Amino acid sequence: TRRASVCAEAYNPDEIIHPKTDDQRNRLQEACKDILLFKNLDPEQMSQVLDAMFEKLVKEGEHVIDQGDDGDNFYVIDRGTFDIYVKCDGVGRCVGNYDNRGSFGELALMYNTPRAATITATSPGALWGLDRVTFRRIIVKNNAKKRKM
Amino acid sequence: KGSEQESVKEFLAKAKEDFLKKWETPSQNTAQLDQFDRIKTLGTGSFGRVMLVKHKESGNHYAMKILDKQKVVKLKQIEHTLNEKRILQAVNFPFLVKLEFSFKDNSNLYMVMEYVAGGEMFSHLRRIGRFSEPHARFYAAQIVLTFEYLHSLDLIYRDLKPENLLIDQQGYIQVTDFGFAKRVKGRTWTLCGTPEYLAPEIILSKGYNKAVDWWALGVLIYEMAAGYPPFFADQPIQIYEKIVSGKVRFPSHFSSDLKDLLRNLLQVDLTKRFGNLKNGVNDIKNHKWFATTDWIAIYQRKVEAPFIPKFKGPGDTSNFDDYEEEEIRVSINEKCGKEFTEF
Ligand SMILES: Nc1ncnc2c1ncn2[C@@H]1O[C@H](COP(=O)(O)OP(=O)(O)NP(=O)(O)O)[C@@H](O)[C@H]1O
Ligand SMILES: [Mn+2]
Ligand SMILES: [Mn+2]
Repeated sequence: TRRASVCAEAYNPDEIIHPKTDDQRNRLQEACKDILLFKNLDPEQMSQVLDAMFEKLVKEGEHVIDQGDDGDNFYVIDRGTFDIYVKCDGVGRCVGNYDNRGSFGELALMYNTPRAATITATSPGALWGLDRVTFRRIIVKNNAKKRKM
Repeated sequence: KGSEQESVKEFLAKAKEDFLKKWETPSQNTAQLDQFDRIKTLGTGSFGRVMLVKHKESGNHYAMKILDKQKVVKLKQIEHTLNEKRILQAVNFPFLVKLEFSFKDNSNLYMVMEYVAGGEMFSHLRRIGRFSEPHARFYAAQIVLTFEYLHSLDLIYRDLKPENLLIDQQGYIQVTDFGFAKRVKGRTWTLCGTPEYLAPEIILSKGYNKAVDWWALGVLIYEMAAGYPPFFADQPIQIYEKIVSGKVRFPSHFSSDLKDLLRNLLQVDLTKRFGNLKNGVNDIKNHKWFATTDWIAIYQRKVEAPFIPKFKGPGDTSNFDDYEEEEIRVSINEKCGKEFTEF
């Protein structure tokens, strides 16, 4: 099928701390170790990104993300159970259950695209979120200082 | 030798002068909606679609791209859209689609381009499966010359892909979709393009330059010769993971020269990537894969095209897929006027 273009928000640099315990930071870093955009960050960028991630407390039955909505946040599970279902041609189907661990919304860190699924908390829970724009500003501002050529 | 065939020094110098002059002096409302009969949709996009139209007075056919202003604002593409029109109206090259007219009304922005009836290279590539290396080389040479031209003007194209390359009646390429084209003298940062064609530096927000276009050419050549892109997966993240790794696998039928060219274009380290070294584009023009390329004949469009789309006459859209049609409605209230004044 023909491939559509993608485009994120512009930010020409050339032209934010959410307190966390040492334990919380370590667990969070360990959960993003396999995330593409994180694996490629320099140590200082990682530290700044981890500081920017905010806590998102959720109540049972609460919808973390609704399929089709605009996506601007990436989430990593800290605790709690979540359900994952996708509506296909009108047919709602469960695609699994989260159990206190996991991550989702990774693509939101690059550009906005409709959420591919709805994720609802099936019990009290907590997640760590990261805004795409906040993330980009951090990485770009830091990389803008690097000499090139 | 390849680079010694044609002398482009003074040509690029004059082309730059002409571009700068036109870039600073775009025309506004050089036509209006009621001067065209809308015939059929040739393709659709996020802001609207491109329709085949007939200029009522001259009878000539054109391709009109319609962009819904409110949608452009919502998707935060105001700057890109203004750049698209301002740059396209200022460039001139044998392989670039020509912008004939442009205008706007209460609801949309309109770019009337010359109609390229041959269809997207994408459709032909998907139907044929894969192009022979000579066939792929014919198209590649045209892109090489086009980027040499665009880059000399300090422009970056940013969306090279078969879907944006149209085949004209002589079988030559006509680059369309300047949606992401931008004047860049140092480096830029917007994450944009098409997934399969994004260079590693774009994906990772490292800041980038014209080298991303050369990377995209590597992706294009590979796709043309293999029938599929070098980095592919059913999900975007997986595509990006493969791109960043850069590990590429070549079909067994790829010639040694092709593989070498591709290893140099698909170089993850932009400082070692062909097109971005000391000799710039000459490294590509001089590569063994292009040894049999007559760059002059390509530019003058004298080489016999390995493939020519079928044509009946003006208005023929058989080379394009069918799309759901819809009447163009123009609001009675001006939408987003302030943001698009320059258009
Ligand atoms: N001058 C032209 N002549 C004929 N067909 C054209 C012309 N320009 C564009 N098209 C067709 O219309 C389609 C849409 O135009 P395009 O400029 O690529 O839309 P877009 O919204 O920018 N697409 P994209 O950003 O890649 O997702 C193209 O893929 C071609 O099939
Ligand atoms: Mn396009
Ligand atoms: Mn586009």
